[PDB]
Amino acid sequence: FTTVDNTNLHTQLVDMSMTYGQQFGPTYLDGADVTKIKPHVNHEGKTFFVLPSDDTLRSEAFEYYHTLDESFLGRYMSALNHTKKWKFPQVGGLTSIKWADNNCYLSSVLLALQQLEVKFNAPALQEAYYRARAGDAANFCALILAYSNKTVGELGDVRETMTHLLQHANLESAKRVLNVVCKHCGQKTTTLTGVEAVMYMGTLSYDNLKTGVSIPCVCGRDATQYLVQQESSFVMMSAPPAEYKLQQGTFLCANEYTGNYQCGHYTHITAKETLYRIDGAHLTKMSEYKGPVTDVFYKETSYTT
Ligand SMILES: C[C@H](c1cccc2ccccc12)N1CCC(C(=O)NCc2ccc(F)cc2)CC1
Ligand SMILES: [Zn+2]
Repeated sequence: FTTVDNTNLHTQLVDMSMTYGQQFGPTYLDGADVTKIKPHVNHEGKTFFVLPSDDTLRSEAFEYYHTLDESFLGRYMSALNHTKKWKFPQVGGLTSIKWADNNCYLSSVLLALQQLEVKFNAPALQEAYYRARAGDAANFCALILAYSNKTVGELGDVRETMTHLLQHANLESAKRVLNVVCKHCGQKTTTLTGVEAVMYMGTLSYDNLKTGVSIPCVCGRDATQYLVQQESSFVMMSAPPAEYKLQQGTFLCANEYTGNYQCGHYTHITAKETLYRIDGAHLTKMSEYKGPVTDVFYKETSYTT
């Protein structure tokens, strides 16, 4: 029994002589890489993981994971070896992660997804996510790491991570139209789809984007950008961390980042009855917040001006 998706098993008969690596190529088993080891006296009838050695495992790996990256399953396994050892407490109603291995940023990603009307197209993601929502999150965390080419123990950036993951999200009907202006110039309409329809870097305030947001121009004096139309279930506003005040009823959730670029700490802020700050296993409550915020999520259905 080999498998690359844990859904389709492929019965195989083993030889005393060689190691799995010999007969199967790169191999695994319950995380325990068993590539260069031989058959047992007990656990035959075992399901093994394997590299798409052949046209059919390749095809099943792709349909499940929606990736052609030959290194993916290996990196995924390695991460799973650590994440399956993580704790995943329910905090303010949501699955979150006990701090370990600089998993901060994954903790914020996971808490924020649980609040967005979002679906994944890769079956591995859809499934792993459903289980994470029920508090079984190791696979899902290890998939996040693998899909964004990070390893356990690195600190990571939440915005970059969402970038990789939302590429695998159902954005197929998301649309964003922005008007651009230059009062020593004319007026340019732009339409954005996929990830950039929901993800904006340059201000934390969705209103600001509605009423116009500025930056140094390309002809003499500054140019403006404003939102003429939005279609999606949410939007994510990001900016380098800056002192910013979050009020109840104004936003859905947010991330704070304290530190510098190289090293620092994320916590997650969500507004229910009141504002909550989730710091892995830890929860605190507050009526209002002013701190270094870097991502703010807003709820949406259809906006037009
Ligand atoms: C939110 C924050 C951020 C985003 C954009 C601009 C920023 C400017 C200053 C400080 C943080 C900024 N992020 C910056 C990168 C952080 C990170 O992954 N650090 C690990 C690392 C370690 C060594 C490096 F040389 C560079 C990065 C994770 C979060
Ligand atoms: Zn101009």
